Amino acid sequence: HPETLVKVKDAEDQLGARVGYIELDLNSGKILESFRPEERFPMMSTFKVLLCGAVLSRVDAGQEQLGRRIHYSQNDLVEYSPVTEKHLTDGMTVRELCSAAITMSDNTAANLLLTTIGGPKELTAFLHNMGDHVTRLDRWEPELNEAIPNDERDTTTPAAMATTLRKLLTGELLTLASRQQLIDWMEADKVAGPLLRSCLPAGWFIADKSGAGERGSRGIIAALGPDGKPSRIVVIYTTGSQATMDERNRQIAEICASLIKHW
Repeated sequence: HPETLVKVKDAEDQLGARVGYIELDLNSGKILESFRPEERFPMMSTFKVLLCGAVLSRVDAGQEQLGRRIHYSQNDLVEYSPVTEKHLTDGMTVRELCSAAITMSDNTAANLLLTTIGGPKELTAFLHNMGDHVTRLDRWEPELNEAIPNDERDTTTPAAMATTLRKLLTGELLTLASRQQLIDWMEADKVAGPLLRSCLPAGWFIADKSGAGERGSRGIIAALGPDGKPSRIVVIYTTGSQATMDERNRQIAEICASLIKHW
């Protein structure tokens, strides 16, 4: 809807930064709205959904098991590890690591998962072989959140991300069991409260994954819809601003308000 684009334009003016926006119909796959669809933005934590999608792909092929237990040590813990820092002794299963990586955005969990698939290169290789020749991951946590201007490392485009996410959640790649698991994790998101979820009316379905980083970086991907059922994928990115966390969240609030209003 045009008014939603106005909210995005208002956001660019008041934040002093670029904003990426894609509105994608989950049923048909037709884009309903776009803003800077072919420009690159830092993925930040949003890649973690893609990461666990690759892991689940290995689960389907029998190359990985969700119940497989992994142990690690103190020297594996990086910044922000709210879940993994509490299981140094008992370790964690692969299923728990993806749960921690998506719902709590655990960084160490993300790194351990990247080890299971063979690093950022293999995640990129996975995305390449499923049709996404655009999205790329180059570094580990937390260096991937650097968000240096004009740096293409660890970046996606709003169009590439939205189409890729659709293939994971409602495509032919994963099994029905794996598709359901991935969107179950996203629905249990704990760290995206004051964003899209804050805008939604009662009874709405939402499965999302937020993002934040350096140099006014912020992002979010989501699969949502009214009547307790997902009907649309929304991708929002922004970078380069010097605005605080609160104002960046407020712009997403304003954009979301128009999105739901003109649903």
